[PDB]
Amino acid sequence: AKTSMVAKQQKKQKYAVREYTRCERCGRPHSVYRKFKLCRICFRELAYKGQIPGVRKSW
Amino acid sequence: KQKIRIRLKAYDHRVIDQSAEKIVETAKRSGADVSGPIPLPTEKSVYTIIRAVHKYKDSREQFEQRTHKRLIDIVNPTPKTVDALMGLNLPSGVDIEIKL
Amino acid sequence: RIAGVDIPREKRVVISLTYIYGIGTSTAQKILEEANVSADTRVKDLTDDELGRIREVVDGYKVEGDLRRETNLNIKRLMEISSYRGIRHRRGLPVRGQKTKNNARTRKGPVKTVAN
Amino acid sequence: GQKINPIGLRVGIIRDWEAKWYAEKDFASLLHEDLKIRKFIDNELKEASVSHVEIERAANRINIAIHTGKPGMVIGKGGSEIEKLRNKLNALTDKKVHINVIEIKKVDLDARLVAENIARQLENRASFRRVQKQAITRAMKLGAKGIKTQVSGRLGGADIARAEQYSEGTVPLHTLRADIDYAHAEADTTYGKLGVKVWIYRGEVLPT
Amino acid sequence: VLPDPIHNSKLVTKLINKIMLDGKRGTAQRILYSAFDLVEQRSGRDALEVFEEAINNIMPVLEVKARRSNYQVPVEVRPERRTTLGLRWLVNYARLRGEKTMEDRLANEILDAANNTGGAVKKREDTHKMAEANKAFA
Amino acid sequence: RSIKKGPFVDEHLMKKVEAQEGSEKKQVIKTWSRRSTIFPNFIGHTFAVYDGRKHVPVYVTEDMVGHKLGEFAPTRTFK
Amino acid sequence: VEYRGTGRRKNSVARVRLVPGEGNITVNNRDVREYLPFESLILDLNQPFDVTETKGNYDVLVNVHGGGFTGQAQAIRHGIARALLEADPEYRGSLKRAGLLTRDPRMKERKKPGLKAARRSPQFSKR
RNA sequence: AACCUUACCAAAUCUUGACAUCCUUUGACAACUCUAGAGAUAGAGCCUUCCGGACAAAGUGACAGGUGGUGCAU
RNA sequence: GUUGGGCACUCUAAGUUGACUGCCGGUGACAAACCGGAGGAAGGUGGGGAUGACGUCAAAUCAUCAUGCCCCUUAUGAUUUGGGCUACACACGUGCUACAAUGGACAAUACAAAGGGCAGCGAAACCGCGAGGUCAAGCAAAUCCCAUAAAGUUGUUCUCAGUUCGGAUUGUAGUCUGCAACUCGACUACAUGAAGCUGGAAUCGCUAGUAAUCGUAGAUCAGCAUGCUACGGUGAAUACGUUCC
Ligand SMILES: [Mg+2]
Ligand SMILES: [Mg+2]
Ligand SMILES: [Mg+2]
Ligand SMILES: [Zn+2]
Repeated sequence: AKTSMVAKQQKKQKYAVREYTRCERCGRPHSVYRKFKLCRICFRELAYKGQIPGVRKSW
Repeated sequence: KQKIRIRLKAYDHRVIDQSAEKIVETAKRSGADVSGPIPLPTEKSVYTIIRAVHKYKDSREQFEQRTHKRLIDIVNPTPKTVDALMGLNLPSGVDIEIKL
Repeated sequence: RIAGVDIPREKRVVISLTYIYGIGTSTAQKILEEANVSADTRVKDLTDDELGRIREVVDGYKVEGDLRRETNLNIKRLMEISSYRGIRHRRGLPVRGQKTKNNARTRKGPVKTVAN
Repeated sequence: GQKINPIGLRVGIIRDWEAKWYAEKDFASLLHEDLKIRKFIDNELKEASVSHVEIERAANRINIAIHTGKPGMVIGKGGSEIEKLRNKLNALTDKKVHINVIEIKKVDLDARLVAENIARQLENRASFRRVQKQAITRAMKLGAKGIKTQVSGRLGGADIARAEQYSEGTVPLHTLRADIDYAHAEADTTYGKLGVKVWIYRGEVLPT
Repeated sequence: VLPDPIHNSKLVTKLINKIMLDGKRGTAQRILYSAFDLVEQRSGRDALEVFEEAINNIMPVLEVKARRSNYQVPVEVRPERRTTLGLRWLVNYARLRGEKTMEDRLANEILDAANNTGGAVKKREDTHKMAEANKAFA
Repeated sequence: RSIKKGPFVDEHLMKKVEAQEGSEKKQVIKTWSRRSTIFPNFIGHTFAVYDGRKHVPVYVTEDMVGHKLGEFAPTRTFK
Repeated sequence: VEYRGTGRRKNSVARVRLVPGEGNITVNNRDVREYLPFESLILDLNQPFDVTETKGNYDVLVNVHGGGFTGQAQAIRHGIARALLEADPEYRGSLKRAGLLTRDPRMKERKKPGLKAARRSPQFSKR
């Protein structure tokens, strides 16, 4: 029931506490970094492709 | 004393150094009374992921995001150097911030 | 005897009061502030007048019998009306939102191993 | 044995972020912008042989730069098509965007272009084997020090999968100097989804 | 490594680093120094002298290696493992000499060993007993 | 409640109890609101609380004051 | 006059200025045995002197920051020993033979993912 | 994992649908109040205004939708 | 060090030097290489990471996503409220707290690192025993806050006890968050004070600033961490050696 809930979180909700983050391109709630509003997977995808500034795999 | 102070934030040292050198030479070319380039502690964040799709939390991939910070002051300004600084809107991946 | 129990004698007054059901360390320290005796002292060596001041003080508190009765009365109230908490009391299960799957050996009691 | 993307390994060492902008705070909007641009170029990308786009941003402007080998199909003849792009693209973004078509000659030396080609071939139902063969052939005629190619999935309409790869030359992944251009693509074949990976290594140079 | 400040000896520091729990060198230091003070109190003479005599007593000269059933075959103990085992047994059998304070425990242990008594000497003679018993297998 | 600024109760329930002030004695009152506290204004009014699958009746007493309807609408049917 | 040193050991930096005197040693405007508890620390501090018979010919003042007393003191030791060369370059050979000039690189290691520490893995069980 | 998340269960509800592309009526839009409902929800309003693209609804059948199965087709 | 002053020192961070068996001797097929030595901050891939060959396990994932075929489509789709994912005769795994004098309680006092911060970090003053509350400074950072590090040290006490150990459980009263903490948050004060005196057969980790132990920080996050990721402080024992698993 993904894309429904995508619409649902992208809507406002009757009170602010119900508001939750999911990644904007993949409707995935968990492992979201709210700076990027990306999940861990898509973070890897894009930072490997070079599409996310700053980022460089470390040590 | 009567000083301009400019902050450069960049994700890359080998470009922020040259941008700094540009603006510094422009100030001590179109004026005088310039401070040096001043490194600042260079923040770095780090986001840690599990290399997987479903489980295997034991494996990780650690990504750093550096943020180099480089400060310069122009002592005792003149409008020539003011103009030749504000008339340099370069480069792209560096946030300059003037303070007066 | 103070609250009906002749508390230990070699000890200091604070800790020897801690062996009263209803009197912990906070109240021990407050009571000794009230009736002026240094806690470094010891019940055997006290002046009996100081000990009497202490007992006058202590009388103004809910202690051994009253305390048990009050607690079990509060409990049995909710056991009777059969709240969630009252039923978990009735059944010897934990009350405070704990997990009853792997833990809870206290309220349950010892292991009763069933065969798989 | 579950090996990484070399561009992800090399970013910040010999090749630079395709996105070349700063924001202390507002990645929460600007990165999604970058991605939506990357997606909206489906228009061009469906035929125009676009390898990659770099992006830069300023206070006033966006400055984007799209690399290809058939640039006429994106600039029309005089500018009709780039203007067509500015209209809708700037309508999406709501910010003044200036673009820059840029040419990469030698189109059969570029990873994503090879991958696109072999994908469309395999959708036209050619043979994985001949495809990879002739790709590496023409690349080595163009004079690359190494090519590697791989296709994986239901080859020949087979009931189950395979992974077939070819190489000629040197593909030193663990060398970090090496600027090996990797590309992945897919092919929605009538039986399933063939996944193509391609690798070129066209001599050694540094960004500094 | 180094010798110790008060007494200038290697063994004392090597023993501190074996009494030490979780890197509490100063705690170990305190209790060993108070033990030397207390063994100067009782049995008045030098703490190093009585200590060195103690380890001369308990520090063994043989050992066994278990190999093959299972033979346990004797062997000549290395001179570093000598002091190693001496100090180890000293500390451990002190810890199980069972009284209030470890300084008292240690004081009594060095005392008994100085007089060729104590659990450490018992372990020594157990070791040599089983060694010579198994001497056939050398 | 956990704090002291004001207890809690659903308006759609309190409005209806106050409606039922007259005490006709035929009345019950349904609710899904297990979150509600029990003021002294509820004494005698039988409530029909939704347990998750069923509206269960409960009679209210002077001991149920600082308590909640969910405390008396069981949910997990263990035996 | 002065003879100076910059000792560093285990995220602890110490700026030493040897001067001739009695034997006093101040450390962040405090005396040694005020500042440091132990005494083998102080042995290690004074050991560079002991190599060269220079025990009382110098006072010390140090400005220090970082870490904790033990490595902080080994850093004092190192800066002292290096300043002693600025005062007397021929003691280099004795400090060499004794191994006093080596800045210990023994830094704390990086915790690694999948492990509960730099080396320690969790408790494993097949079953 | 308080609600949402939540995919499950009970009750209550909807059936071009919570979401997208199209035709046309259109239209700028509504916000924000009150009654009832457990809430979704309807119901009175409040007067919203073509800036031919755009927001907003509405009829429409194409259509959507599926955290449904196969990880032994990928 | 705050302010007038100096940027010497530390530090910060860009460029550079540096270490390469580079040199000395011996060994060795003279070769590679080994052993030792000098110098040097460091010596023998310096230490630690990142990087994981062809392929095996028809290993995992169709619930990140994408997708072939199959199936539901007035329902296997969609909306709200409430419940449940937190059950409980039991078994297994991973960890936390302890079973105390190398300690507990109280008092004074000392030295860190790596990190976060805008409608968020919330100093000070004040009220509250404490959770925290009122006002309100500074702060988009090497400025200000988070943020007093704790173990340690110095004293005093308790003096071997199921204890002044341990802090589970339960009772009452409260604080913060939130649309609301019964199911089902954390926290505090008081009261109570369980099991537990170092663990059977078995078995795990670790070769050095490691193990061990003490604190700290952060992502997720309104709120909730004994978990995860990361940081520093103190700091070992041993390696005979390859007969066995
Ligand atoms: Mg729900
Ligand atoms: Mg390698
Ligand atoms: Mg399988
Ligand atoms: Zn995502």
